[PDB]
Amino acid sequence: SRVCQVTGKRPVTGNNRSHALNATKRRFLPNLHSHRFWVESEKRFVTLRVSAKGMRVIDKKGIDTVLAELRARGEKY
Amino acid sequence: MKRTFQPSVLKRNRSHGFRARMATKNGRQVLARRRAKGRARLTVS
Amino acid sequence: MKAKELREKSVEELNTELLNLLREQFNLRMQAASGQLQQSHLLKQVRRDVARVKTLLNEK
Amino acid sequence: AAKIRRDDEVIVLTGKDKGKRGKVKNVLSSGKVIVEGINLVKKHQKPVPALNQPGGIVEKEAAIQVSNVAIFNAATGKADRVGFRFEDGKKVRFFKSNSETI
Amino acid sequence: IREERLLKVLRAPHVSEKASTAMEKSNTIVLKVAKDATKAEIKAAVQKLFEVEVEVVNTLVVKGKVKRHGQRIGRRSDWKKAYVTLKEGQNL
RNA sequence: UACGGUGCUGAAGCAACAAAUGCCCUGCUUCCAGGAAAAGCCUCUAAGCAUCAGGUAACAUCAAAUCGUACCCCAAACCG
RNA sequence: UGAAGGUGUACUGUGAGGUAUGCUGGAGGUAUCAGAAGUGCGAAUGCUGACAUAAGUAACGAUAAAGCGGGUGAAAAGCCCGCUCGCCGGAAGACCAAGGGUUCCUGUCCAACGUUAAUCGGGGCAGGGUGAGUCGACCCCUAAGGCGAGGCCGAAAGGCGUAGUCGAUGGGAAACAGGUUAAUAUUCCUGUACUUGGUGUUACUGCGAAGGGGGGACGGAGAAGGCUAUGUUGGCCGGGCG
RNA sequence: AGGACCGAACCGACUAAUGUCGAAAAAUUAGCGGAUGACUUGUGGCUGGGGGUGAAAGGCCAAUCAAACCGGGAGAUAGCU
RNA sequence: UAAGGUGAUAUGAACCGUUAUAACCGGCGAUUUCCGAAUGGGGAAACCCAGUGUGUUUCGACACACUAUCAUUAACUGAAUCCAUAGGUUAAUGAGGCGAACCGGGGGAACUGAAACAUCUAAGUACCCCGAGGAAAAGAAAUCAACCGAGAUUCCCCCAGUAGCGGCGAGCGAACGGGGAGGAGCCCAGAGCCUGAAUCAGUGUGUGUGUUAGUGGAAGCGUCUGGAAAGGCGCGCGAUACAGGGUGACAGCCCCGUACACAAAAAUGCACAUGCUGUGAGCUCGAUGAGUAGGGCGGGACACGUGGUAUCCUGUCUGAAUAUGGGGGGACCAUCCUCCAAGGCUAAAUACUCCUGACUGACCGAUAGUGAACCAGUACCGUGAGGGAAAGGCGAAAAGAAC
Ligand SMILES: [Mg+2]
Ligand SMILES: [Mg+2]
Ligand SMILES: [Mg+2]
Ligand SMILES: [Mg+2]
Ligand SMILES: [Mg+2]
Ligand SMILES: [Mg+2]
Ligand SMILES: [Mg+2]
Ligand SMILES: [Mg+2]
Ligand SMILES: [Mg+2]
Ligand SMILES: [Mg+2]
Ligand SMILES: [Mg+2]
Ligand SMILES: [Mg+2]
Ligand SMILES: [Mg+2]
Ligand SMILES: [Mg+2]
Ligand SMILES: [Mg+2]
Ligand SMILES: [Mg+2]
Ligand SMILES: [Mg+2]
Ligand SMILES: [Mg+2]
Ligand SMILES: [Mg+2]
Ligand SMILES: [Mg+2]
Ligand SMILES: [Mg+2]
Ligand SMILES: [Mg+2]
Ligand SMILES: [Mg+2]
Ligand SMILES: [Mg+2]
Ligand SMILES: [Mg+2]
Ligand SMILES: [Mg+2]
Ligand SMILES: [Mg+2]
Ligand SMILES: [Mg+2]
Ligand SMILES: [Mg+2]
Ligand SMILES: [Mg+2]
Ligand SMILES: [Mg+2]
Ligand SMILES: [Mg+2]
Ligand SMILES: [Mg+2]
Ligand SMILES: [Mg+2]
Ligand SMILES: [Mg+2]
Ligand SMILES: [Mg+2]
Ligand SMILES: [Mg+2]
Ligand SMILES: [Mg+2]
Ligand SMILES: [Mg+2]
Ligand SMILES: [Mg+2]
Ligand SMILES: [Mg+2]
Ligand SMILES: [Mg+2]
Ligand SMILES: [Mg+2]
Ligand SMILES: [Mg+2]
Ligand SMILES: [Mg+2]
Ligand SMILES: [Mg+2]
Ligand SMILES: [Mg+2]
Ligand SMILES: [Mg+2]
Ligand SMILES: [Mg+2]
Ligand SMILES: [Mg+2]
Ligand SMILES: [Mg+2]
Ligand SMILES: [Mg+2]
Ligand SMILES: [Mg+2]
Ligand SMILES: [Mg+2]
Ligand SMILES: [Mg+2]
Ligand SMILES: [Mg+2]
Ligand SMILES: [Mg+2]
Ligand SMILES: [Mg+2]
Ligand SMILES: [Mg+2]
Ligand SMILES: [Mg+2]
Ligand SMILES: [Mg+2]
Ligand SMILES: [Mg+2]
Ligand SMILES: [Mg+2]
Ligand SMILES: [Mg+2]
Ligand SMILES: [Mg+2]
Ligand SMILES: [Mg+2]
Ligand SMILES: [Mg+2]
Ligand SMILES: [Mg+2]
Ligand SMILES: [Mg+2]
Ligand SMILES: [Mg+2]
Ligand SMILES: [Mg+2]
Ligand SMILES: [Mg+2]
Ligand SMILES: [Mg+2]
Ligand SMILES: [Mg+2]
Ligand SMILES: [Mg+2]
Ligand SMILES: [Mg+2]
Ligand SMILES: [Mg+2]
Ligand SMILES: [Mg+2]
Ligand SMILES: [Mg+2]
Ligand SMILES: [Mg+2]
Ligand SMILES: [Mg+2]
Ligand SMILES: [Mg+2]
Ligand SMILES: [Mg+2]
Ligand SMILES: [Mg+2]
Ligand SMILES: [Mg+2]
Ligand SMILES: [Mg+2]
Ligand SMILES: [Mg+2]
Ligand SMILES: [Mg+2]
Ligand SMILES: [Mg+2]
Ligand SMILES: [Mg+2]
Ligand SMILES: [Mg+2]
Ligand SMILES: [Mg+2]
Ligand SMILES: [Mg+2]
Ligand SMILES: [Mg+2]
Ligand SMILES: [Mg+2]
Ligand SMILES: [Mg+2]
Ligand SMILES: [Mg+2]
Ligand SMILES: [Mg+2]
Ligand SMILES: [Mg+2]
Ligand SMILES: [Mg+2]
Ligand SMILES: [Mg+2]
Ligand SMILES: [Mg+2]
Ligand SMILES: [Mg+2]
Ligand SMILES: [Mg+2]
Ligand SMILES: [Mg+2]
Ligand SMILES: [Mg+2]
Ligand SMILES: [Mg+2]
Ligand SMILES: [Mg+2]
Ligand SMILES: [Mg+2]
Ligand SMILES: [Mg+2]
Ligand SMILES: [Mg+2]
Ligand SMILES: [Mg+2]
Ligand SMILES: [Mg+2]
Ligand SMILES: [Mg+2]
Ligand SMILES: [Mg+2]
Ligand SMILES: [Mg+2]
Ligand SMILES: [Mg+2]
Ligand SMILES: [Mg+2]
Ligand SMILES: [Mg+2]
Ligand SMILES: [Mg+2]
Ligand SMILES: [Mg+2]
Ligand SMILES: [Mg+2]
Ligand SMILES: [Mg+2]
Ligand SMILES: [Mg+2]
Ligand SMILES: [Mg+2]
Ligand SMILES: [Mg+2]
Ligand SMILES: [Mg+2]
Ligand SMILES: [Mg+2]
Ligand SMILES: [Mg+2]
Ligand SMILES: [Mg+2]
Ligand SMILES: [Mg+2]
Ligand SMILES: [Mg+2]
Ligand SMILES: [Mg+2]
Ligand SMILES: [Mg+2]
Ligand SMILES: [Mg+2]
Ligand SMILES: [Mg+2]
Ligand SMILES: [Mg+2]
Ligand SMILES: [Mg+2]
Ligand SMILES: [Mg+2]
Ligand SMILES: [Mg+2]
Ligand SMILES: [Mg+2]
Ligand SMILES: [Mg+2]
Ligand SMILES: [Mg+2]
Ligand SMILES: [Mg+2]
Ligand SMILES: [Mg+2]
Ligand SMILES: [Mg+2]
Ligand SMILES: [Mg+2]
Ligand SMILES: [Mg+2]
Ligand SMILES: [Mg+2]
Ligand SMILES: [Mg+2]
Ligand SMILES: [Mg+2]
Ligand SMILES: [Mg+2]
Ligand SMILES: [Mg+2]
Ligand SMILES: [Mg+2]
Ligand SMILES: [Mg+2]
Ligand SMILES: [Mg+2]
Ligand SMILES: [Mg+2]
Ligand SMILES: [Mg+2]
Ligand SMILES: [Mg+2]
Ligand SMILES: [Mg+2]
Ligand SMILES: [Mg+2]
Ligand SMILES: [Mg+2]
Ligand SMILES: [Mg+2]
Ligand SMILES: [Mg+2]
Ligand SMILES: [Mg+2]
Ligand SMILES: [Mg+2]
Ligand SMILES: [Mg+2]
Ligand SMILES: [Mg+2]
Ligand SMILES: [Mg+2]
Ligand SMILES: [Mg+2]
Ligand SMILES: [Mg+2]
Ligand SMILES: [Mg+2]
Ligand SMILES: [Mg+2]
Ligand SMILES: [Mg+2]
Ligand SMILES: [Mg+2]
Ligand SMILES: [Mg+2]
Ligand SMILES: [Mg+2]
Ligand SMILES: [Mg+2]
Ligand SMILES: [Mg+2]
Ligand SMILES: [Mg+2]
Ligand SMILES: [Mg+2]
Ligand SMILES: [Mg+2]
Ligand SMILES: [Mg+2]
Ligand SMILES: [Mg+2]
Ligand SMILES: [Mg+2]
Ligand SMILES: [Mg+2]
Ligand SMILES: [Mg+2]
Ligand SMILES: [Mg+2]
Ligand SMILES: [Mg+2]
Ligand SMILES: [Mg+2]
Ligand SMILES: [Mg+2]
Ligand SMILES: [Mg+2]
Ligand SMILES: [Mg+2]
Ligand SMILES: [Mg+2]
Ligand SMILES: [Mg+2]
Ligand SMILES: [Mg+2]
Ligand SMILES: [Mg+2]
Ligand SMILES: [Mg+2]
Ligand SMILES: [Mg+2]
Ligand SMILES: [Mg+2]
Ligand SMILES: [Mg+2]
Ligand SMILES: [Mg+2]
Ligand SMILES: [Mg+2]
Ligand SMILES: [Mg+2]
Ligand SMILES: [Mg+2]
Ligand SMILES: [Mg+2]
Ligand SMILES: [Mg+2]
Ligand SMILES: [Mg+2]
Ligand SMILES: [Mg+2]
Ligand SMILES: [Mg+2]
Ligand SMILES: [Mg+2]
Ligand SMILES: [Mg+2]
Ligand SMILES: [Mg+2]
Ligand SMILES: [Mg+2]
Ligand SMILES: [Mg+2]
Ligand SMILES: [Mg+2]
Ligand SMILES: [Mg+2]
Ligand SMILES: [Mg+2]
Ligand SMILES: [Mg+2]
Ligand SMILES: [Mg+2]
Ligand SMILES: [Mg+2]
Ligand SMILES: [Mg+2]
Ligand SMILES: [Mg+2]
Ligand SMILES: [Mg+2]
Ligand SMILES: [Mg+2]
Ligand SMILES: [Mg+2]
Ligand SMILES: [Mg+2]
Ligand SMILES: [Mg+2]
Ligand SMILES: [Mg+2]
Ligand SMILES: [Mg+2]
Ligand SMILES: [Mg+2]
Ligand SMILES: [Mg+2]
Ligand SMILES: [Mg+2]
Ligand SMILES: [Mg+2]
Ligand SMILES: [Mg+2]
Ligand SMILES: [Mg+2]
Ligand SMILES: [Mg+2]
Ligand SMILES: [Mg+2]
Ligand SMILES: [Mg+2]
Ligand SMILES: [Mg+2]
Ligand SMILES: [Mg+2]
Ligand SMILES: [Mg+2]
Ligand SMILES: [Mg+2]
Ligand SMILES: [Mg+2]
Ligand SMILES: [Mg+2]
Ligand SMILES: [Mg+2]
Ligand SMILES: [Mg+2]
Ligand SMILES: [Mg+2]
Ligand SMILES: [Mg+2]
Ligand SMILES: [Mg+2]
Ligand SMILES: [Mg+2]
Ligand SMILES: [Mg+2]
Ligand SMILES: [Mg+2]
Ligand SMILES: [Mg+2]
Ligand SMILES: [Mg+2]
Ligand SMILES: [Mg+2]
Ligand SMILES: [Mg+2]
Ligand SMILES: [Mg+2]
Ligand SMILES: [Mg+2]
Ligand SMILES: [Mg+2]
Ligand SMILES: [Mg+2]
Ligand SMILES: [Mg+2]
Ligand SMILES: [Mg+2]
Ligand SMILES: [Mg+2]
Ligand SMILES: [Mg+2]
Ligand SMILES: [Mg+2]
Ligand SMILES: [Mg+2]
Ligand SMILES: [Mg+2]
Ligand SMILES: [Mg+2]
Ligand SMILES: [Mg+2]
Ligand SMILES: [Mg+2]
Ligand SMILES: [Mg+2]
Ligand SMILES: [Mg+2]
Ligand SMILES: [Mg+2]
Ligand SMILES: [Mg+2]
Ligand SMILES: [Mg+2]
Ligand SMILES: [Mg+2]
Ligand SMILES: [Mg+2]
Ligand SMILES: [Mg+2]
Ligand SMILES: [Mg+2]
Ligand SMILES: [Mg+2]
Ligand SMILES: [Mg+2]
Ligand SMILES: [Mg+2]
Ligand SMILES: [Mg+2]
Ligand SMILES: [Mg+2]
Ligand SMILES: [Mg+2]
Ligand SMILES: [Mg+2]
Ligand SMILES: [Mg+2]
Ligand SMILES: [Mg+2]
Ligand SMILES: [Mg+2]
Ligand SMILES: [Mg+2]
Ligand SMILES: [Mg+2]
Ligand SMILES: [Mg+2]
Ligand SMILES: [Mg+2]
Ligand SMILES: [Mg+2]
Ligand SMILES: [Mg+2]
Ligand SMILES: [Mg+2]
Ligand SMILES: [Mg+2]
Ligand SMILES: [Mg+2]
Ligand SMILES: [Mg+2]
Ligand SMILES: [Mg+2]
Ligand SMILES: [Mg+2]
Ligand SMILES: [Mg+2]
Ligand SMILES: [Mg+2]
Ligand SMILES: [Mg+2]
Ligand SMILES: [Mg+2]
Ligand SMILES: [Mg+2]
Ligand SMILES: [Mg+2]
Ligand SMILES: [Mg+2]
Ligand SMILES: [Mg+2]
Ligand SMILES: [Mg+2]
Ligand SMILES: [Mg+2]
Ligand SMILES: [Mg+2]
Ligand SMILES: [Mg+2]
Ligand SMILES: [Mg+2]
Ligand SMILES: [Mg+2]
Ligand SMILES: [Mg+2]
Ligand SMILES: [Mg+2]
Ligand SMILES: [Mg+2]
Ligand SMILES: [Mg+2]
Ligand SMILES: [Mg+2]
Ligand SMILES: [Mg+2]
Ligand SMILES: [Mg+2]
Ligand SMILES: [Mg+2]
Ligand SMILES: [Mg+2]
Ligand SMILES: [Mg+2]
Ligand SMILES: [Mg+2]
Ligand SMILES: [Mg+2]
């Protein structure tokens, strides 16, 4: 499903409002991309489905620090 | 003269049987309902 | 009878089961259907006496 | 803890046979005794083909309610209530007024 | 060879005309058996309990009749009968 | 003879001709619109096995369980 | 020493009503003054049950057709038996699959069911009846398709689908003739057979797959030959002499 | 050879009469069209409701169709009877 | 407990018992076919087909156990590759499903109202989905007050149909503050001396209780009417028992109960001494939660429809200061006041009743009351989902009518 592995951002619902304030239901999807991260800890590439924010979290922290948080929840990568 | 009910026990059970109801979540709710109502014939079987 | 049967050997208590089954139950079951049997109460008390034995030999 | 029971001389308190006495033949689960020589009902017994076939009217002894009878004292000479007490280890019955054991 | 259980197979000897005509002329015995009861288990039972030489057992399942009792309908139990042929050494 | 039938025998028991929409024919000729699959079956070897187990044949022998089997079935028994 | 209810009668109030009492009924009823309402029915093509009307009217379900004698019975157009007659006969006959699920057969019973009567019945009530190595199912294999470990995808539910596993309407081993029951028979019986396995025995020898190859294994139409089921006519055998 | 011809089975349904509280909620009787093909039929699949399917009539989707059926929102709403 | 029993229609038959292993009734046990999450594989549920390992076997074959999937954990054995890693086995252990309402979250209508209708309403309602638990959720202030002070949450009553919001229409609708119910707090983001101590929880046992069997339990007679007396009539008597029910008509005293007094071999709901596998009291140095707060864009939640809109939530793009610091006080600013976000865990008051008891009705009394007083979710209807009836009373006693 369209869920970021890092942040847990998933598709939220909301209205899409017109000029005459016609409320029509929609979905905000997150900006997901399958990306390959080089884990220097064990010398390999790890493919994760992350949001564009996710990438910034992985860049702010360490990929290994993020994988530590991922492995604690009981996920795969 | 060629009426709507043209019986066939295979078709009957494949379409409406216990296992056919057990296969699907909606079908399991049918059984759940008939049990809740308290029917003798839970499915045609 | 349960109190008397409770004090018996594990191998020896089978012989009573096999005796209760061999004749008595089978014999009366075959004799009842043929119309030769007058005493119908015997069919029950044997069936209970089996249950008794089979319960008593469930010692492990 | 039944007050009226099998081998017991009773007297009738109510009914067409008020004041008559007799022994109980068998108390029933519904709460009714069959006392001998009390409710004589004249049944028309139909001659059933199988077994005996007499073909005649018979005076059967019908049931009566337990509460309509009371155990006879054989001392005061009248009906009397029944109690319960523990004389020795076992439980036993007794007469109310003139406390004697049965 | 399957002791104790063999005793529970044979229920009763069957009484009928067809049952009678197959006593003398065909040398068989008809009898009501357990709803389980395989041809081997019937044969093996007759071989020990009745103690006679069995040629072969033919078996069939009789369906219960739908009877009445005023209002509430009721079906009888599906019993199973066994035509057991015997050898030349026969009796009952 | 129970006027139901029960139980004994029992002769000839051949030839020609005609003939299918059946069978040979899952064949043959032909046409194109070019006409399932997969096991059983037969065969060849790998990983192995090598007096062996395994195959082959032949005289055996033991087996072949379970369920359906009544009756209607172009109909008074199914669908109306 | 007879309540409510039912049903009559007699008084009584301006009305909704009230009072008394006869019969039926066979056990509950309730003054007064207060309180609370599922509080009053003729209509709603109202809703349920009962009963009328049309009316002893239409109809009794193919125009294939009956007739008579005897039987049984309380009773016979209808049932049983007999003799004629008629009708179907590529069916209105005989086997099955599907679908029914005891309707089959015997004995007994006609209240209801049967568009009439009914002794008869697919009706009631008992009892009886379905016998398989070879027929079919189950089983080995697959089509369409279904399910689907992981997997990919999807807010959740779940969708798709791979290795697999199901799925016949298709492919894969073998039994026939006769006799038999009131009711089963390729199943019972008699006479002849056959097919796959295990476990032996033996002489003889390379066996062995989740693998390779072969086979299974295939359309329409047409034509022709050879046959057979089957028929017809002779002969033959038993009876017949109008 | 043939979406060839005549014509039974089979599939159909042009005309007429009967029937119209029917024998039958679409039939019967007499004629009628196709009948080796775009044929017909058995068995089993698949397609689902703004959806399917449709040699297209708004046809058909269980005697129901310009939006099936069953349950629910639900005692919708009714300036109307 | 006990003199009667072998459930009902419902006889009858044949037999148990009768001072107690008959029956009965309770606590723990045993047995517990097949289907069903179904779990060895399959499957038209209640059927079909195995594998494996033990025992037996007289050729024929038996018997018992195990073998589903996933989620962690462990040993492992391990590809493309040098070490690995994916993988593949094995085995522990958990889960799976069902269930009336109540609870939290993920999604989420329309009819309708606005006398039309599109913002709005209906309404975060119906419904669908996920996770629960005995309750759930919330919760110890980056709260809200107004120079006064309150002190976590929750629920009830006011404030108030007020302030506001609003095609300023229809409608929606607070808070502050006050009165009540109930009250309670902690832990993490760690270094000294000193030490297992106060806290949760073992497991206990062992008292107190309760619950699941039970025991005793008072005192009325005579006449009259009648089929029958409990009735009338006249005299008694018990009452911590005149609740209620039965009994041939209306019973304090005939019977079952009732008040009351008493019970447990046993398995449980409880209520604190307390030996303890096991777990840190105190104490001070501090640290004190970054893709976060905030911002732009788009939505949503706040009574508050972007409005002059604070606050909260975020899909998207961005980005501080981090106690000399930061948040809020309804645009915003500056002074004062107040709190300390970016991590957790918490009883009670609160909601509900499929279910077990007791007790109560100015509730119904068979067209009512449940659809169902009765063998009813039955018959019957429908391919199916689903729909869904009708049908109570002889009598005190069958004495149910022999002939
Ligand atoms: Mg809207
Ligand atoms: Mg039908
Ligand atoms: Mg069919
Ligand atoms: Mg179907
Ligand atoms: Mg008296
Ligand atoms: Mg009597
Ligand atoms: Mg005692
Ligand atoms: Mg043979
Ligand atoms: Mg045979
Ligand atoms: Mg068979
Ligand atoms: Mg049958
Ligand atoms: Mg049955
Ligand atoms: Mg029977
Ligand atoms: Mg039964
Ligand atoms: Mg000869
Ligand atoms: Mg000859
Ligand atoms: Mg010729
Ligand atoms: Mg020829
Ligand atoms: Mg030919
Ligand atoms: Mg032909
Ligand atoms: Mg032919
Ligand atoms: Mg051919
Ligand atoms: Mg050798
Ligand atoms: Mg060998
Ligand atoms: Mg031989
Ligand atoms: Mg042989
Ligand atoms: Mg043999
Ligand atoms: Mg076999
Ligand atoms: Mg047949
Ligand atoms: Mg036929
Ligand atoms: Mg025919
Ligand atoms: Mg035919
Ligand atoms: Mg026919
Ligand atoms: Mg029919
Ligand atoms: Mg119909
Ligand atoms: Mg009088
Ligand atoms: Mg008087
Ligand atoms: Mg009244
Ligand atoms: Mg009156
Ligand atoms: Mg009246
Ligand atoms: Mg009258
Ligand atoms: Mg009067
Ligand atoms: Mg009278
Ligand atoms: Mg009365
Ligand atoms: Mg009364
Ligand atoms: Mg009053
Ligand atoms: Mg008044
Ligand atoms: Mg009044
Ligand atoms: Mg009214
Ligand atoms: Mg009116
Ligand atoms: Mg009226
Ligand atoms: Mg009027
Ligand atoms: Mg009016
Ligand atoms: Mg009306
Ligand atoms: Mg009216
Ligand atoms: Mg007229
Ligand atoms: Mg006329
Ligand atoms: Mg006329
Ligand atoms: Mg006429
Ligand atoms: Mg007519
Ligand atoms: Mg006519
Ligand atoms: Mg006729
Ligand atoms: Mg006609
Ligand atoms: Mg005809
Ligand atoms: Mg005629
Ligand atoms: Mg005639
Ligand atoms: Mg005649
Ligand atoms: Mg005659
Ligand atoms: Mg005559
Ligand atoms: Mg006569
Ligand atoms: Mg006669
Ligand atoms: Mg006469
Ligand atoms: Mg008559
Ligand atoms: Mg005649
Ligand atoms: Mg006639
Ligand atoms: Mg006839
Ligand atoms: Mg005739
Ligand atoms: Mg003719
Ligand atoms: Mg012909
Ligand atoms: Mg026939
Ligand atoms: Mg036949
Ligand atoms: Mg056949
Ligand atoms: Mg057949
Ligand atoms: Mg039928
Ligand atoms: Mg059949
Ligand atoms: Mg019948
Ligand atoms: Mg006869
Ligand atoms: Mg007869
Ligand atoms: Mg008659
Ligand atoms: Mg009658
Ligand atoms: Mg009669
Ligand atoms: Mg009739
Ligand atoms: Mg008649
Ligand atoms: Mg006849
Ligand atoms: Mg008959
Ligand atoms: Mg018949
Ligand atoms: Mg019959
Ligand atoms: Mg019949
Ligand atoms: Mg009857
Ligand atoms: Mg009879
Ligand atoms: Mg009988
Ligand atoms: Mg055979
Ligand atoms: Mg077979
Ligand atoms: Mg044979
Ligand atoms: Mg056959
Ligand atoms: Mg075969
Ligand atoms: Mg099988
Ligand atoms: Mg799955
Ligand atoms: Mg696996
Ligand atoms: Mg999966
Ligand atoms: Mg890909
Ligand atoms: Mg899933
Ligand atoms: Mg799917
Ligand atoms: Mg699907
Ligand atoms: Mg799939
Ligand atoms: Mg594999
Ligand atoms: Mg597949
Ligand atoms: Mg398989
Ligand atoms: Mg398969
Ligand atoms: Mg087939
Ligand atoms: Mg077939
Ligand atoms: Mg086949
Ligand atoms: Mg074959
Ligand atoms: Mg086949
Ligand atoms: Mg064959
Ligand atoms: Mg054959
Ligand atoms: Mg036949
Ligand atoms: Mg034959
Ligand atoms: Mg033979
Ligand atoms: Mg042979
Ligand atoms: Mg052979
Ligand atoms: Mg061998
Ligand atoms: Mg061999
Ligand atoms: Mg040797
Ligand atoms: Mg080789
Ligand atoms: Mg080889
Ligand atoms: Mg091979
Ligand atoms: Mg083929
Ligand atoms: Mg061809
Ligand atoms: Mg063809
Ligand atoms: Mg051609
Ligand atoms: Mg041609
Ligand atoms: Mg020729
Ligand atoms: Mg020629
Ligand atoms: Mg030639
Ligand atoms: Mg020939
Ligand atoms: Mg011919
Ligand atoms: Mg000819
Ligand atoms: Mg001639
Ligand atoms: Mg001659
Ligand atoms: Mg002449
Ligand atoms: Mg043509
Ligand atoms: Mg024709
Ligand atoms: Mg035709
Ligand atoms: Mg046809
Ligand atoms: Mg046609
Ligand atoms: Mg036409
Ligand atoms: Mg037509
Ligand atoms: Mg023509
Ligand atoms: Mg034609
Ligand atoms: Mg033409
Ligand atoms: Mg033509
Ligand atoms: Mg033509
Ligand atoms: Mg052609
Ligand atoms: Mg089909
Ligand atoms: Mg569809
Ligand atoms: Mg569309
Ligand atoms: Mg759609
Ligand atoms: Mg048009
Ligand atoms: Mg619609
Ligand atoms: Mg619509
Ligand atoms: Mg509808
Ligand atoms: Mg309405
Ligand atoms: Mg609404
Ligand atoms: Mg009991
Ligand atoms: Mg009984
Ligand atoms: Mg009795
Ligand atoms: Mg005791
Ligand atoms: Mg003892
Ligand atoms: Mg005992
Ligand atoms: Mg004891
Ligand atoms: Mg006991
Ligand atoms: Mg008991
Ligand atoms: Mg018990
Ligand atoms: Mg118990
Ligand atoms: Mg017990
Ligand atoms: Mg228990
Ligand atoms: Mg149990
Ligand atoms: Mg059980
Ligand atoms: Mg089993
Ligand atoms: Mg199971
Ligand atoms: Mg399953
Ligand atoms: Mg298991
Ligand atoms: Mg497991
Ligand atoms: Mg299984
Ligand atoms: Mg399989
Ligand atoms: Mg399974
Ligand atoms: Mg199958
Ligand atoms: Mg199955
Ligand atoms: Mg094994
Ligand atoms: Mg295991
Ligand atoms: Mg370890
Ligand atoms: Mg490792
Ligand atoms: Mg290693
Ligand atoms: Mg290498
Ligand atoms: Mg390596
Ligand atoms: Mg490696
Ligand atoms: Mg390693
Ligand atoms: Mg692994
Ligand atoms: Mg395991
Ligand atoms: Mg486990
Ligand atoms: Mg759970
Ligand atoms: Mg669960
Ligand atoms: Mg909820
Ligand atoms: Mg919440
Ligand atoms: Mg929510
Ligand atoms: Mg949500
Ligand atoms: Mg709207
Ligand atoms: Mg509107
Ligand atoms: Mg409006
Ligand atoms: Mg309105
Ligand atoms: Mg309006
Ligand atoms: Mg409008
Ligand atoms: Mg509302
Ligand atoms: Mg929402
Ligand atoms: Mg829990
Ligand atoms: Mg609780
Ligand atoms: Mg709990
Ligand atoms: Mg608790
Ligand atoms: Mg909580
Ligand atoms: Mg929380
Ligand atoms: Mg606090
Ligand atoms: Mg704090
Ligand atoms: Mg906090
Ligand atoms: Mg605080
Ligand atoms: Mg604070
Ligand atoms: Mg406040
Ligand atoms: Mg201050
Ligand atoms: Mg406050
Ligand atoms: Mg506060
Ligand atoms: Mg303070
Ligand atoms: Mg104020
Ligand atoms: Mg005010
Ligand atoms: Mg404002
Ligand atoms: Mg505006
Ligand atoms: Mg305006
Ligand atoms: Mg609102
Ligand atoms: Mg609101
Ligand atoms: Mg509102
Ligand atoms: Mg407030
Ligand atoms: Mg406040
Ligand atoms: Mg205060
Ligand atoms: Mg307080
Ligand atoms: Mg505390
Ligand atoms: Mg702390
Ligand atoms: Mg610490
Ligand atoms: Mg304890
Ligand atoms: Mg204790
Ligand atoms: Mg106590
Ligand atoms: Mg008690
Ligand atoms: Mg007592
Ligand atoms: Mg007392
Ligand atoms: Mg008198
Ligand atoms: Mg008198
Ligand atoms: Mg009186
Ligand atoms: Mg008086
Ligand atoms: Mg008095
Ligand atoms: Mg007085
Ligand atoms: Mg006095
Ligand atoms: Mg007094
Ligand atoms: Mg009182
Ligand atoms: Mg009281
Ligand atoms: Mg009291
Ligand atoms: Mg009473
Ligand atoms: Mg009375
Ligand atoms: Mg009374
Ligand atoms: Mg008195
Ligand atoms: Mg008194
Ligand atoms: Mg008295
Ligand atoms: Mg009490
Ligand atoms: Mg006290
Ligand atoms: Mg105690
Ligand atoms: Mg004790
Ligand atoms: Mg204890
Ligand atoms: Mg305990
Ligand atoms: Mg508890
Ligand atoms: Mg902090
Ligand atoms: Mg902080
Ligand atoms: Mg961090
Ligand atoms: Mg700001
Ligand atoms: Mg922000
Ligand atoms: Mg902002
Ligand atoms: Mg802002
Ligand atoms: Mg921007
Ligand atoms: Mg803007
Ligand atoms: Mg905006
Ligand atoms: Mg606006
Ligand atoms: Mg809003
Ligand atoms: Mg907004
Ligand atoms: Mg702005
Ligand atoms: Mg404004
Ligand atoms: Mg505005
Ligand atoms: Mg601010
Ligand atoms: Mg704020
Ligand atoms: Mg810092
Ligand atoms: Mg700093
Ligand atoms: Mg600030
Ligand atoms: Mg903020
Ligand atoms: Mg500020
Ligand atoms: Mg401000
Ligand atoms: Mg504020
Ligand atoms: Mg200052
Ligand atoms: Mg401060
Ligand atoms: Mg602090
Ligand atoms: Mg936040
Ligand atoms: Mg928290
Ligand atoms: Mg908690
Ligand atoms: Mg506490
Ligand atoms: Mg409560
Ligand atoms: Mg309750
Ligand atoms: Mg009431
Ligand atoms: Mg009712
Ligand atoms: Mg009434
Ligand atoms: Mg009625
Ligand atoms: Mg049905
Ligand atoms: Mg009924
Ligand atoms: Mg009545
Ligand atoms: Mg009479």
